[PDB]
Amino acid sequence: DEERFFPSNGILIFGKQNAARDNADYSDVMLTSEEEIKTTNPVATEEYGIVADNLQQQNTAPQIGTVNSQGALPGMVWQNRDVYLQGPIWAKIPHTDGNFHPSP
Amino acid sequence: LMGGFGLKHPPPQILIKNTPVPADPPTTFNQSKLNSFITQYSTGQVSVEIEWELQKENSKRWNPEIQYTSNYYKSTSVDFAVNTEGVYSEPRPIGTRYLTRNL
Amino acid sequence: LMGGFGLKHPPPQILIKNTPVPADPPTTFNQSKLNSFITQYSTGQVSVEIEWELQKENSKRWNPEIQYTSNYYKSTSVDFAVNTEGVYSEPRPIGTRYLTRNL
Repeated sequence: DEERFFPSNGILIFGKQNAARDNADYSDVMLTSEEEIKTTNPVATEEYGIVADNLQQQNTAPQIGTVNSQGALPGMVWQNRDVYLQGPIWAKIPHTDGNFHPSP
Repeated sequence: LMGGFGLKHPPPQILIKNTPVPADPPTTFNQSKLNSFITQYSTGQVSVEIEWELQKENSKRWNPEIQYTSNYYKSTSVDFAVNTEGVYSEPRPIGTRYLTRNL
Repeated sequence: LMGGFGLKHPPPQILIKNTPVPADPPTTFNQSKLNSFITQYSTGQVSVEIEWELQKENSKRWNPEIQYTSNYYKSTSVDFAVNTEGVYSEPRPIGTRYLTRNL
């Protein structure tokens, strides 16, 4: 129910025909939506979850921390960003010793 | 993490030991284990041959690349050589990454 | 003496020339040689392939040798590259003698 929200720099954006190169007006661009993956992926503008923060004892109340940056975790399963009729097709994987989930 | 190749089955551990040589035992039986041994040590040579596979460079880079090189000007002694005392010494650590490749 | 290989029979001289194209001559005969020509020049590509035989190094030297190398730190521009004007330039003369051999 929040189609009006989007990550400041977390989606692809195409311009409508003749949209100015700079400071193009919102009505002159087209924002993409990766809403389809709400099902397995974190929402881009919220925390991943909550972890403990201290060692609760009888004299100490339990505290928690918010996770805004979560790396690979045993058991995770995700989806990749969708592709668009006017979006890129492939990309060269950088020649490096290692990489994680090589999807552009 | 200290660098290198991770092997599930690496070169086996090679264990060596000097076989104990009892010094003359008592003249009448005794259950206790012998603790009196002849003193000795061993010495010999050991060889290790390793075959390494290289992966040649194939760059289309036009300009020169950075190469590891020996210092040009005079010095007290030679780098990676012996002393006047006969002591080999490794002046600096030498890396591996000199040639370049794109991403 | 300027350096190089002395050949009794070196790569032949390759001569090229634009064939003269007379401009319209006089309407009545004249013994004099034509001196009125159409103006023109030619252009094209040229290729040269050379096969060189190498003589690999076989040194038992233990320490590093002097190698030709590119400068390590930052610079206005890249050596043996083009300008901001598009002008290739050769920063220094590069020799041949880097590896060492005994006498």
